[PDB]
Amino acid sequence: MQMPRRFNTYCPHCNEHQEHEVEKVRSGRQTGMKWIDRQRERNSGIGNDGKFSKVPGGDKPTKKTDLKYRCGECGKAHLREGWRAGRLEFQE
Amino acid sequence: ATGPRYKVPMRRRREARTDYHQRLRLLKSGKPRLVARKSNKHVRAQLVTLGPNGDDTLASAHSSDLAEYGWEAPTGNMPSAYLTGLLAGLRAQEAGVEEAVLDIGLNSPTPGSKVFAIQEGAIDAGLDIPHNDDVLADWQRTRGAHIAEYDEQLEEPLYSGDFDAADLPEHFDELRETLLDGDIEL
Amino acid sequence: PSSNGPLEGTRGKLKNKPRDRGTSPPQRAVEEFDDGEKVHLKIDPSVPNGRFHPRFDGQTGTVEGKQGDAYKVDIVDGGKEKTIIVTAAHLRRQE
Amino acid sequence: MHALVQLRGEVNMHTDIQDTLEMLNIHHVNHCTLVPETDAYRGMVAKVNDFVAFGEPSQETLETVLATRAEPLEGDADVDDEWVAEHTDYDDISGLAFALLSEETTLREQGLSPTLRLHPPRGGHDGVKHPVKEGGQLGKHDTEGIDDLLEAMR
Amino acid sequence: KPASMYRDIDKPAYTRREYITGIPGSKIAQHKMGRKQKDADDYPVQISLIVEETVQLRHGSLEASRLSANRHLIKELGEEGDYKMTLRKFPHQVLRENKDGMRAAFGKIVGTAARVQAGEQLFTAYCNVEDAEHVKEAFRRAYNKITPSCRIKVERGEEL
RNA sequence: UUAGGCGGCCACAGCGGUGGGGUUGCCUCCCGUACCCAUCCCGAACACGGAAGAUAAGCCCACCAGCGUUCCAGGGAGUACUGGAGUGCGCGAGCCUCUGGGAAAUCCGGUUCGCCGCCACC
RNA sequence: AGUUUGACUGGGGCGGUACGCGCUCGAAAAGAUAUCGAGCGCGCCCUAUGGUCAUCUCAGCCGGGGACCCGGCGAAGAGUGCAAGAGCAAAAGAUGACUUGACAGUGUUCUUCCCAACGAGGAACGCUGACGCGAAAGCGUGGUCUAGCGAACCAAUUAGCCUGCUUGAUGCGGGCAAUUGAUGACAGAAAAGCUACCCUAGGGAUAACAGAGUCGUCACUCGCAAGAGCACAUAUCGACCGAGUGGCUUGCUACCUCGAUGUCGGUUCCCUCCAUCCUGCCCGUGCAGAAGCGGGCAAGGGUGAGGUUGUUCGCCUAUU
RNA sequence: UUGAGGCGCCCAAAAUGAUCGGGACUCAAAUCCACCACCGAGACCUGUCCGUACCACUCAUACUGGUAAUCGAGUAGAUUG
RNA sequence: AACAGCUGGUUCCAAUCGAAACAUGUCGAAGCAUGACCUCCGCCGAGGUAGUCUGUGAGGUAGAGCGACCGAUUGGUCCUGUCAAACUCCAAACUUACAGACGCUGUUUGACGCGGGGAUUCCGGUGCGCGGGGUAAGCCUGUGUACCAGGAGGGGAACAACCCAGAGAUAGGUUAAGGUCCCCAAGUGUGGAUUAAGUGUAAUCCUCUGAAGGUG
Ligand SMILES: [Cl-]
Ligand SMILES: [Cl-]
Ligand SMILES: [Cl-]
Ligand SMILES: [Cl-]
Ligand SMILES: [Cl-]
Ligand SMILES: [K+]
Ligand SMILES: [Mg+2]
Ligand SMILES: [Mg+2]
Ligand SMILES: [Mg+2]
Ligand SMILES: [Mg+2]
Ligand SMILES: [Mg+2]
Ligand SMILES: [Mg+2]
Ligand SMILES: [Mg+2]
Ligand SMILES: [Mg+2]
Ligand SMILES: [Mg+2]
Ligand SMILES: [Mg+2]
Ligand SMILES: [Mg+2]
Ligand SMILES: [Mg+2]
Ligand SMILES: [Mg+2]
Ligand SMILES: [Mg+2]
Ligand SMILES: [Mg+2]
Ligand SMILES: [Mg+2]
Ligand SMILES: [Mg+2]
Ligand SMILES: [Mg+2]
Ligand SMILES: [Mg+2]
Ligand SMILES: [Mg+2]
Ligand SMILES: [Mg+2]
Ligand SMILES: [Mg+2]
Ligand SMILES: [Mg+2]
Ligand SMILES: [Mg+2]
Ligand code: NA
Ligand code: NA
Ligand code: NA
Ligand code: NA
Ligand code: NA
Ligand code: NA
Ligand code: NA
Ligand code: NA
Ligand code: NA
Ligand code: NA
Ligand code: NA
Ligand code: NA
Ligand code: NA
Ligand code: NA
Ligand code: NA
Ligand code: NA
Ligand code: NA
Ligand code: NA
Ligand code: NA
Ligand code: NA
Ligand code: NA
Ligand code: NA
Ligand SMILES: [Sr+2]
Ligand SMILES: [Sr+2]
Ligand SMILES: [Sr+2]
Ligand SMILES: [Sr+2]
Ligand SMILES: [Sr+2]
Ligand SMILES: [Sr+2]
Ligand SMILES: [Sr+2]
Ligand SMILES: [Sr+2]
Ligand SMILES: [Sr+2]
Ligand SMILES: [Sr+2]
Ligand SMILES: [Sr+2]
Ligand SMILES: [Sr+2]
Ligand SMILES: [Sr+2]
Ligand SMILES: [Sr+2]
Ligand SMILES: [Sr+2]
Ligand SMILES: [Sr+2]
Ligand SMILES: [Sr+2]
Ligand SMILES: [Sr+2]
Ligand SMILES: [Sr+2]
Ligand SMILES: [Sr+2]
Ligand SMILES: [Sr+2]
Ligand SMILES: [Sr+2]
Ligand SMILES: [Sr+2]
Ligand SMILES: [Sr+2]
Ligand SMILES: [Sr+2]
Ligand SMILES: [Sr+2]
Ligand SMILES: [Sr+2]
Repeated sequence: MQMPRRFNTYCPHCNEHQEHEVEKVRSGRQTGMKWIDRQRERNSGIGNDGKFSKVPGGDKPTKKTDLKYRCGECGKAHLREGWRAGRLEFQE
Repeated sequence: ATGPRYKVPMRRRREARTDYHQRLRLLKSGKPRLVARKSNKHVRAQLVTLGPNGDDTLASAHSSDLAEYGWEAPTGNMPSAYLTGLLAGLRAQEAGVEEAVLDIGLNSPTPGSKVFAIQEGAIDAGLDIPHNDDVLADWQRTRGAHIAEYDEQLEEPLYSGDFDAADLPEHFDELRETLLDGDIEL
Repeated sequence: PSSNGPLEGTRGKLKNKPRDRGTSPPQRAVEEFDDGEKVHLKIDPSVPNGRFHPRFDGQTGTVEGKQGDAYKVDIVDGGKEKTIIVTAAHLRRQE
Repeated sequence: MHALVQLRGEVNMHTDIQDTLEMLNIHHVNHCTLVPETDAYRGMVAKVNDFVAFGEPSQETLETVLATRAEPLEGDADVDDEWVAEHTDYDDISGLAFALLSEETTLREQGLSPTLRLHPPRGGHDGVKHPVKEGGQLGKHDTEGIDDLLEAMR
Repeated sequence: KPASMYRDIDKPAYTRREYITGIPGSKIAQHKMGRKQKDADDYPVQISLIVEETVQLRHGSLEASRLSANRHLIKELGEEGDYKMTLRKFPHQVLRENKDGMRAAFGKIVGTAARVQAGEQLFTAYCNVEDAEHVKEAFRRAYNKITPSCRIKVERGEEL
C-alpha cells in the first residue's frame, strides 16, 4: 500500500499535533558484547550446544509495518503498532 | 403500496418535513431544541422538549405576534427574524429554560441566513446555545440596513402599503429596546 | 456450528421483517432508563452500534448505571452474572 | 375441589412431572390429596393427568375417607368428630368436608396432614395403561367414578 | 437398483439445484396426454388413481406406469381418442447412492423421485361415459408399476 | 388547527380517484435580484427582498375500496402440525385413542382512504 | 555415536486436514450441539478503497433528441474491496471539497471459553490528552457487521529513567514500558526412513480368518405383460417398472475371541436342505410317431472315470 | 348391478428334531364388543423392633419422651464410629 | 529396587452422602491439567424456585404457501400442473429471560450464597421423541429425556436397560404389572358375534415377518 512520507499527527512528546516524518526502521548493528553473546561462547563445547545449536526459524507470509514517526519540530520519534502489509511505498 | 413486502417511509418522511438523521444527532445533546422555521411571510421560533407522546413546546414566538409590541413593518425579513428569536428566547427564560441547540429543519446553514438570526436573537434573550459568531450576519443587516439601502435605489417605494418610503432599521432598535426591557408583557 | 464467530446462526434474529426495514425512529435510541429498571434486550437490525453479543437477545436485565451514553445492564447467563454494555436503541422497558 | 390419587409409580416418570406431584404433597402410590380448582392448580393436575386419578368427590365419600384416612400434622391420633371438634374450626367431619369441598379451607390450616394415605383398591382398579374413556383408571373421573375408587381405597 | 432403496421418506427434502449438480435427466416423456388442446370440463367422466401410502416414486417408475397406462388408452381409443390424462406430480427429490467404506459416505447423485402423500391423485384422466372402463383398465396396469397399493376413484361420474 | 409549527405510533397512515375551500387573516403557488448566500451552467434549486395576481398545484376539509395493508364474524378446521400418556393397530414406512394446545392457503361478509400528543391561532 | 521421524482417521497405510479462523444449512422457532456432514471462504488488499462536511439518489423499464442531453415510472432488484448471511436511501451508496481519529495514554465490559475455569487475539462502550470536519447538535478509538492471526527466551528499534560488588572517571553491561522479527502441528520440540532378522508392553479399546447383524451385491421367485413367436402376449422367449424370499458370493459394520477357536484346496466319514440333473406319477405343446421343449407333485435311490491347473472355479475327453 | 366393512384363503423355498414356554385347544383354551368374580410383589395399608436425622430434658454424643406422608437401593469416590 | 501414560494384584465390620463416562487446553486422544459434577469443613443470615397460572419480552422448527421474494418445475389458445436442508407474504405446539401469584421449601434440619480440604471422572450403553449420514445394520455421529452401568423384588419361557416397582428387619392384609383349561396361584365365568385356517393362542423386539398382486 501507499503512505505519505509526512503528515500531521499526535506527538506524544510535544503533547500536541505536528508534522511527522515516517521512516522504515533500519536494523541497528550488533556489538557482540551482550550477555547472550558471552553465554554462547561460555556454554558452547564438545557435542551439541543446546539452544546454541538451533538455526533461524522461518517467515510469515506477510510482515507487519515497522516504522518510526519523527516529530518535525522536536526531532524525537515514537513507535506504533504495525499492521500487516505485503509492500509499503511512501508518497514523496 | 405495491405489496406485503413494500416499505412505506415514516409519515414525516413522506411529507418531507422531518430529517430523522439530523433529528437523532440533535436529540443526543439532551438539551431542548430551538426550532427555527420560515414561511413566505412569517418566521417562527419554538423551544421544544422531548415527550412520551410527542414533543413539548415550552415557549414559542411567531413574527405575527411581534406587532403586539409595536411592529408596523413586514414580517419576512432579518430584523423580523432576530426579534422573533429574542421574543421566544425571553419567553423561554421565563419558563425556566436555560439552554438549547439550534434545529433548522430542512433549511440550509447559509451564512447570515434568518435561522441564524433567530439563533442570535434567542442567545441575546439569555439562552445558552452552541453557536459560531462568524456564521451570523453582521449587526447592520440584522437591523435591516440592507433593505434601507435597497429602497435608496427608490424611484418606486419598496413597500406597497405605507410603513415608510426609505424604511426604518431604527424601528428595529425601538422594538428590541422594548423587549430587552424588564416590564414588557410576555 | 461450522464456525464460532459472534454472528454464527444469527440469520433470523438479526434480520428485520421487510416492513420494519430502514432507519429506525430516534425516539427509542434516546430513551432514558433509571438504575433498577427492568429492561428487555433485543438488538435492532437497523442500528449498527451499541449492540451486545447476539447470544443475549431475549434477556431481561436490570439497569445498574451507565457508561457514556450506553447503559450497563445486569443479567444472569445460565447461572453466571454478567454486565452488558448496551445503548437504548436495543432496549425496551419491561411491562 | 378435586381429589388426587397417584396410581402410577415414580420409576421412569419425567422428573418435572414427579416434582409436580411432590408439590401437591403426594410422595407415594395410592396417596391422595385435595386440591382447589384454580388456574394454577389446574395446570398442575393436567401435567400429572397420566399418572393419577382425579375428580370431585361427593360429600359423603369425602367424609368416609376423612374419617378413615385423615391424620394430624404429626402423630397417630384418629381424626374423628371429637378430634375435629377439639382441634378444628368445625364441629364435626361433615363441617370440615363441606368447607373443603367449598374450598374455604385446607387440611393444613386445620392441623391435618395434606395427604390422605389410602389403601389399595378392594377388587382392584380399572388399570393404569388407559384413561377412563377407554376403560382405564387414569385421568379425570365422574363424581360417581371418583367415589367408587376412593371408597374402594377406603 | 431396487426401489426398496428409495421408496420411503426417510431423508430431508433435497431439491435445491443451486447446491446440487449433475442431476440425471427425467425419463418422464410427457405430463399431459391425449387431447391437451381440450379442457377437462369438456368431459362427463373424471377418474383418478389415488396412492394409498405415502411414498417416493422414482422418475423411472413414473415413466413406466404413465407409459403402460397411456399406451393402453391409445390402443383402445386410438392415437387421438377423445380423452385426456394427466400425471400431476413431478420428481423434485434428488436421490443419492454411496457407490472407502462408510468414510466420507455422502452419496453421489443418481436420480430423482416424486414424493406422494397417501390419498393423493397421481394420475387423473378425463373421458366419455363409453371409455370409462378403458381408463379404469389403464390405471390397473399403471398401479402395477409403482410401489403403493392404489384406489381407482371416479370423481365426476354417476352413470352406473 | 377557515388552511400553521414540532412530533409519537410508523401503510388502520400506501396506490389510485371524486367533490369543496381562502379582500387587508394563515399556508402556498406567485413577483423579483441591491444586498447575506448560491448554481463544476442556469435567483431552477439554495438564499435574500417582497405582495400585482390565483385557489389551478401543494396544503386543509368532506368522501369513494378497485389494488396494497390492519383488525373482526362465518366457512375452511378443531382440519395440518403438536407437548404428555398407552401391553391400542400395522410386516413395515407409519397410524390411532385419551389429555393439553392449535395453524396456513383460501372463500364469504364487514373494517381500514390514519390515530394520538404539545404549542400557536377568529 | 546419540536421537528424531507428531496428531486426526468407520483398524493402519495411501489420499485427505473436518489440525488456526469466517458464513449459510445440518441444529429439532431461547442458548448449547457431533461425523472424512452439505454449500464455500480467510492467512490480504486499500493514504484512500480511511475520516468529516456539502451536494445528491441508485438498478431496471418507457417516451423525446447500448456514448451524452431532457422528462416520467421506480423502497432498493444498484452500490457498498473479497465467502456467506445480515445492515443501509434527504444514507452506511454517488459526486465534490477538506482532512489524517488508521492519534497517544488508561480503563470498563463482552467475547475468545453458552452454561463454567483458561492465554494471545477481537469487539462494544468509556475516561484523559491532542486534533479534523461541521453553524451546531454531532461524527471520527480505520474500511457497515461477523475471517485477515502468534507465548517465553533473544535481537533490533523508541523516549525517559533505575542500576553494575571500597571509591571517582571512562568504556562496556544489567533493568522498568513498548514496537517489529515465528513458531499454519496455528495455547509454539530444533528432527528422515527400512526391518520378512526382529524384540517387549498391551488391545478383540482395532484389522486378517471364522462367527454375528445387514443385503447394496449375489442367488432364486413373484406381479404387470410392451414385444416376437408367418396370424396369434401367455407352446416357447420375454424388456421396462414394481413386490419379495434366501443367507451360497461380494461389500459394509466392528458385537464376540488377540494370557491363540490352526489356513486354502484336496481327501476320508457321517447327517441334512430343495430352488429336482436322472429315476416314478402327471399337465401343456408351435403334442402324428420317434426325439424334444416347457410346467406340476416329489428328496426313496442315484448323480460315476479321466487330461491341464495347488487351485475352488473353470476348460476339455470318452462313457452315462 | 354396484359400493363399504370384519375374519380368513392364495402369493409363502433351507439345511441334526416340528412347535404358541410345553401339553393341547375349534358355539375356543382363537378373535372382536361388553360385562362379572377372582389369583397375583419387598408396591400400598397395618402391629412390634433397628438405624439415621431432628426436637424436649441433659455434662452426655448416657437415659427418657417425641417427630419423619414430606428418612431407609447403590459402583468410583468423600465423611465418620 | 532402570523407566512405562501398558496388564495383573492391593488383606477387618458398620453408619451418612453419592458421581463422571461431558467442556477448554495439551506431540493430546490407553495420559494429564483446568472446569462440570460428588463429598467434607468453616463462614453468611433470609430468602429460594424443580411445578403451574398470568403479565412484559425473545424465537422462524412443524405445518403451510409462494399474482410475497428466491430458485426450481407442466401444458394450451388469462387459463392449467408441481416443489425447497442452505426460499418465506404466513405460522404453531414448544423452548426460553424477568416479574407477581399459588404451590413446595428455608430461617434449632441455616436454605440461596461465599471461602477452603479431598476426590472420583473425561472407553459408556439402551429405550422413547427429534434427528444428520448410510440400501441397511445388534451401523456411525448428534440432541432432549428416562433408565442400565451402580437398581433389588414382581411379570415377560430364559434375557443390563420392555411392563409393574425403587428396597431396613419381622409379621398380617390389599393390590400393581401380569394372569385365572392343565403344567401353575385364580373361571373350562357371563351376554353376543366372527373365524375352519390349528388362521390364531406372539404388547415392545437383532429376537414376534410376511409384500406387491389376487380371492363367487
Ligand atoms: Cl515497514
Ligand atoms: Cl421551515
Ligand atoms: Cl455483550
Ligand atoms: Cl431410589
Ligand atoms: Cl395343532
Ligand atoms: K485373536
Ligand atoms: Mg434457521
Ligand atoms: Mg405423621
Ligand atoms: Mg384379590
Ligand atoms: Mg390390569
Ligand atoms: Mg380545486
Ligand atoms: Mg407390532
Ligand atoms: Mg538416552
Ligand atoms: Mg494413529
Ligand atoms: Mg438455537
Ligand atoms: Mg525458541
Ligand atoms: Mg526490529
Ligand atoms: Mg494446538
Ligand atoms: Mg482453540
Ligand atoms: Mg510380542
Ligand atoms: Mg470389538
Ligand atoms: Mg480346537
Ligand atoms: Mg418343489
Ligand atoms: Mg434322504
Ligand atoms: Mg465398610
Ligand atoms: Mg453404624
Ligand atoms: Mg416443511
Ligand atoms: Mg461400571
Ligand atoms: Mg389351580
Ligand atoms: Mg401359526
Ligand atoms: Na562456565
Ligand atoms: Na428499522
Ligand atoms: Na480412504
Ligand atoms: Na469537471
Ligand atoms: Na389549492
Ligand atoms: Na514430532
Ligand atoms: Na482478551
Ligand atoms: Na456377510
Ligand atoms: Na432378503
Ligand atoms: Na480343506
Ligand atoms: Na430324491
Ligand atoms: Na479337472
Ligand atoms: Na460406596
Ligand atoms: Na519408560
Ligand atoms: Na467419553
Ligand atoms: Na484428550
Ligand atoms: Na497414553
Ligand atoms: Na414464592
Ligand atoms: Na412433522
Ligand atoms: Na438408577
Ligand atoms: Na423373569
Ligand atoms: Na398353530
Ligand atoms: Sr564452559
Ligand atoms: Sr559444539
Ligand atoms: Sr512460512
Ligand atoms: Sr434416514
Ligand atoms: Sr402396487
Ligand atoms: Sr423566480
Ligand atoms: Sr416388507
Ligand atoms: Sr382452544
Ligand atoms: Sr530409528
Ligand atoms: Sr480397511
Ligand atoms: Sr464501524
Ligand atoms: Sr570496579
Ligand atoms: Sr524414501
Ligand atoms: Sr527375505
Ligand atoms: Sr418342497
Ligand atoms: Sr423326470
Ligand atoms: Sr472357497
Ligand atoms: Sr480359472
Ligand atoms: Sr440402607
Ligand atoms: Sr444407603
Ligand atoms: Sr438415596
Ligand atoms: Sr430448541
Ligand atoms: Sr370357558
Ligand atoms: Sr361367547
Ligand atoms: Sr440373536
Ligand atoms: Sr413386528
Ligand atoms: Sr396382499
